[PDB]
Amino acid sequence: GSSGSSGMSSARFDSSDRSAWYMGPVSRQEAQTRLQGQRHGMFLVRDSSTCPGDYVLSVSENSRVSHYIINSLPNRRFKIGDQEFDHLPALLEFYKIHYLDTTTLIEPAPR
Repeated sequence: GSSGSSGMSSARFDSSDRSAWYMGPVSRQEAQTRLQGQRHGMFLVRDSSTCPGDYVLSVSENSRVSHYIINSLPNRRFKIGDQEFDHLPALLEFYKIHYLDTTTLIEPAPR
């Protein structure tokens, strides 16, 4: 049971839930089709390819997929662009209110 709920918060997703946002096994070609045309706000984090270890936060905005690369800091931290946080699930929660470029993080793409 306990299926369904309401609230006055556009952003309603678990940041500490990789199985909710982390797509791990996902390539750009895919991630794109998942955030291509999708409602503005959709996002997801998959294993980066260009660089080993790094990640890529694919977001949906401007009728495109805003790929927000997440640099891997040596201090066990992540640096997304020109900002830094405690970890992956520590930056997405801080963006739930802040607008990256023209929008904010609403909810992670569907499985």
